[PDB]
Amino acid sequence: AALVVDNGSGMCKAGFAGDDAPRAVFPSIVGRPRKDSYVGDEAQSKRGILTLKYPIEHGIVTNWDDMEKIWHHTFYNELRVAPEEHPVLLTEAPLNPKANREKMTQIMFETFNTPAMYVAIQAVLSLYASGRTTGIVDSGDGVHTVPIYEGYALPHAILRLDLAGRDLTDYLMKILTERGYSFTTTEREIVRDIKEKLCYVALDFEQEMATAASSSSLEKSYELDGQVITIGNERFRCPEALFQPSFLGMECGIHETTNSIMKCDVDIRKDLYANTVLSGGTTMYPGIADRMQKEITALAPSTMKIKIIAPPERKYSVWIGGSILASLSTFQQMWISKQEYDESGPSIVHRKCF
Amino acid sequence: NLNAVRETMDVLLEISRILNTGLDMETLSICVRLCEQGINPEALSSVIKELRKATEALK
Amino acid sequence: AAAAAANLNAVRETMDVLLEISRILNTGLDMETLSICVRLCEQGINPEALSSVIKELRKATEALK
Amino acid sequence: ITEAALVRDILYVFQGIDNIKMNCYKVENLSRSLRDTAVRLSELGWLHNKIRRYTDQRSLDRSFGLVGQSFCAALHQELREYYRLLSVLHSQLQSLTLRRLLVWTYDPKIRLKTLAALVDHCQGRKGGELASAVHAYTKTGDPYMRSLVQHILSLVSHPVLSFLYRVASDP
Amino acid sequence: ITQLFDDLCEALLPAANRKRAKRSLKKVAYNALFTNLFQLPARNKILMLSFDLRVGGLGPKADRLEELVEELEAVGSVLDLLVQLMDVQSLISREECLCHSMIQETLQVMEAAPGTGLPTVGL
Amino acid sequence: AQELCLYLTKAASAPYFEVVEEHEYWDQRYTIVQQQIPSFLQKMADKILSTGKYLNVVRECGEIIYTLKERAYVEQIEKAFNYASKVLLDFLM
Amino acid sequence: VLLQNLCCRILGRSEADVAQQFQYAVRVIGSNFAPTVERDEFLVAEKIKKELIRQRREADAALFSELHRKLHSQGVLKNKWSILYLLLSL
Repeated sequence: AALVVDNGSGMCKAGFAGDDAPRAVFPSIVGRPRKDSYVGDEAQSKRGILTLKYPIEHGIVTNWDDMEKIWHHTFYNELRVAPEEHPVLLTEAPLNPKANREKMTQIMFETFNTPAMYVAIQAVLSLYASGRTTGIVDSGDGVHTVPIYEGYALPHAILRLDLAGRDLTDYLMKILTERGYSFTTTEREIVRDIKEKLCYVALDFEQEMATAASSSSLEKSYELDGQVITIGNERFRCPEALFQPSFLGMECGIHETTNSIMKCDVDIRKDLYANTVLSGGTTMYPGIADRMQKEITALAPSTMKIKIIAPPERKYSVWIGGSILASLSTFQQMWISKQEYDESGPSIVHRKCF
Repeated sequence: NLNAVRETMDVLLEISRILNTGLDMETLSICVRLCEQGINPEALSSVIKELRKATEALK
Repeated sequence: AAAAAANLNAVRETMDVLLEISRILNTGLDMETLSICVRLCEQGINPEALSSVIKELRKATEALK
Repeated sequence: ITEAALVRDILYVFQGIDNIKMNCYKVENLSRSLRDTAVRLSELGWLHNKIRRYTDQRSLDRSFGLVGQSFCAALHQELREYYRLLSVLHSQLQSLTLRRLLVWTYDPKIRLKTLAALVDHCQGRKGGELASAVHAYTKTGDPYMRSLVQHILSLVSHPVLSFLYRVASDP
Repeated sequence: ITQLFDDLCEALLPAANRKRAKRSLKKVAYNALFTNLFQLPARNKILMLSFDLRVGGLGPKADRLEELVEELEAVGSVLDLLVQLMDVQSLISREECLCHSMIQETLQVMEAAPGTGLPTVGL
Repeated sequence: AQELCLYLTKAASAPYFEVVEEHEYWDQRYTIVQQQIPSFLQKMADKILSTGKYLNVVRECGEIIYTLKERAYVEQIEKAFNYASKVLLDFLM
Repeated sequence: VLLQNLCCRILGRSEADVAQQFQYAVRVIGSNFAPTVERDEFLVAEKIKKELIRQRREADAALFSELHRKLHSQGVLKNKWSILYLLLSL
C-alpha cells in the first residue's frame, strides 16, 4: 500500500492510497516538558505540562526537527507502518520554497528510507478530487486562491491570505465575550466547536443583522457543565470576516482575492470562473457557496458564467485527491524511486514533481 | 421546487431509455447530480464504460 | 501517389462543368454551396425534397436581412 | 416398447393429453425400471390439470369479482412460461432420455407444486378475502416460494389498491 | 462533489468483496476523469440523431424526441452528456431462437465430461 | 465438507437474521428462550433482546457472517445496540 | 450531421445559433428519405437539353452532352441521377 500524508497547518491527515478517507487525523503539534516528545492529540491533551510547537503553523514548514517528529509519529504511531516499506505521497502548500521541496525529499529518502515518494500541491489534489484538471481552488486553519490549468498550478496568479479558521475562532471568542459571556482561555477549544457547529455565512449581511436585531429567529442554544448559552448574530458575523477582513483589523475578502483569476491569461479566465472549487475546513460554513456565487457575480463581467463547486467532502478533498492520484495507473511511473534519488539527489524533485 | 426537479428528472429517463443507454434510474440520479456539479461530461462517458468493463471481468 | 492525384483532377473537372450548367440555368448557387448539394445527391436523396429546403432557407434569409 | 416412444408420450402428459393414460397416470410390455420413472413424470402433468381447471372453471362465470380476475389472469403469465419449456423440450426429441428429463423438469416440479396448492387454499374466496388468502402463503421462509407468491400478491392486490385510492357496500 | 463521485461508484457496482472494490473502482473513476481534462450548440446534436431515427423508420418517436427538448427550454449541459452515450415474422423468429437458446444451454451440460458444468464437483 | 456446511448455514440463517419469542405489561412482551441459544452468542444473550425491544416501543408510536476465532459479528451487534438506545432515550427526553 | 453543415452554408451562422431551421429541415428530409421514382439518368438528361434549348441557348445544350459523358469517364459517382435531378431543380 502507498501512503498519503496531508501536512496541514493545524491538522495532519494520513492514510492509505485507494481508501476513501484518511485513517488518521491529528494536530500538527509537538510538545516537550516545561517520553521526551509528545505529538498530536497527546501533546494537546497534556499541553498543561508541555511547551507546544507548531512547525507548519501557516502551511510552510519552519522547523524541520519537529516536522521530522510529526512524520515519525505519522508512520509509527498513527498508521503503524514502517516507512521504508511503503511509497509515500506528501502534500505541500502553494508557493512552497524550492529548498523546502528538496528538504522534504532528502528527509524521506535519507531519514525514513522510503522506497519511493512524491510531493503534490494541496490545491491541485483538491481539484483532482472534484474530477477536474482546470479551475481555481483553499481555506484551512492557519492560511490560498490557486488557479490551475491542465493540472498545473499557476504560481504567478496564486494569492495567499493570512486569514483562516484560527482567526475566525478567536474572533468568535471576542464577539461572544462582547455579548456578555467570557471566552478567553485556551475556552478557545469550546468556541472552535461552537464555530464548527452553529456558524453560517449569511447571503446578505445587513438583512441578516436586521433580522437578528428584531427577533430571536436566528438564535441557537449551545450547552457547555450544563450551562446553556445563546448564540445570535455571532453565528454569521464570525465567518463574515472572510468577506470583510476589516472586522479583524485586516486591510481583500475571499471573493475579491479569488484577483487571482484576473492575473491569469485572459484565454483561461472563463474556465476558472466556471470552475471555482472550495476546499478546506474553513469553507464548510453553510451558505458559503451561494454567498461566493453572489459576490463573484458582482465582480465579474455580466456576460460571465459563474459556478462555485462545493463538494460535501471538501474538508478532506486534499487527502482524497492524493488517494486518487497515488492509485492511478499512469501515476506509478511518476514516483521518485530510491534508485532515482541515489542517481540524482534531492534536486530531482523539481523535475519529477513539477 | 422538488416537484419540478422530479418531473425534469422523469422526462430525462425516457430519452436515455430509447437511446439504449444502460443507465438505470439510480445511476441516472447519481450522474445527473454529478453533472449538476459541473464536471465535464466527455470524461464521464469513459468511467462508466470502464466500471462496466472491470465489472465483467469478475463474472 | 498517382491514382490518388488522378482522382483529385477528375473531380475538379466535373465540379467545374457542373458550375457551367449552373450559370446558364441561372441558379443562385455558387461554387461553395454547390459542392454541398452534390455530396448529398451522391448518397441518394429526393431532389424534390432537397430543393424545397433551399427554396425555403433562401426565402427566410430575406425576412432577417 | 422403445424408450424413445415413452419420451414421445410424456411430452404430452405434461399438458393433460394422454401408452400413458389417465388419479395417477397409470401406464400400461416394458421393464420395471421404465414404468417407475414414467409414473412420477406423468403425475407432474396431472398437477397441470388441477391448475388449469381453476383458471377455466372460474373464467366462465361473471360473478367472481375484480380481484378474482387479476388472480385468474395471473395464473396465466405463470403458464405461458410453462408452455415455453414444453416448446424447447420438444425440439430436442427429434437427444434426451428419461434420466435426462428429471434434471430438466426438477424445478418446474416445484412451481407446479405451489400453484397447484395455492388454488386449493383459496377456493371460495372472492373479492378482498382472496387477496388475504394468497398473502397467508408468504409466511414460508423458503426463498424460492416467498419470492414467487410475493409476486402474485403484487398483481392480486392491484385492484384492491384501486378502490382504496378511489369495505362492504350496500346497494 | 467529493461524495457525489462516491455515490455514483455505488450504483454501478453490481450487487452480490463490496468493501475494497469500491476503493479500487474510485481509482478508475479518477484515473479516467483527468485524462480528458489534461487534453458547437447543444440542440443541433439531437437533430443529427433525430435524422438518423426517421431514416430507418419510426417517425413519431423522432417527432417525440424533439417534442421534449422544446418544452425543456421553458440544464443545457445535461443533454450534452446523454448524446455522448414483418411485425409478425419477427415474433415467430423470436420464439424460435429461444427454443434454440434453451435446448442448447442445457444440452451443453447434459452431454459433456462427467463433472464439467457442475459447481459442486469443482470443490 | 467445511465449505459445504458453511454454504448451508449461510443460507439457512437469512430468515433468522431478518427478524426471542413474543407474546400478547412489557417484561412479558418479549422473553428469552433459554434452550435455543447458539452457545457462541451466549455472551450477548441480553443485548440482543434489549436491542429489538427498544425498537418496538418507538415503531408502534411513530449484514452478519459467521467466522471462527474472529468476533466480527459480536462487534457488529454492539454497533447497533449502541444506536438502538440513542433513538429511544432521546425520544423520551 | 451533414444536414447541419448545409444550414450553416446557406444561412451564415453557427450551429448553436440556427436551430429552428434545422428543426424544419429534419422534418422534411426525414420521412422522405427513400427515392420515390425509378432512377434513370437518360430521362433527366433529355430534360436539361430540352431546357437549355428553350432559352435559345442551343450551344450549351450540346456542351452539356460532353460534360455528362465525362462523369461516366472517371467513375467516382455512384448515383448520377440524383445530383442531376437536383441541379436541374435549382
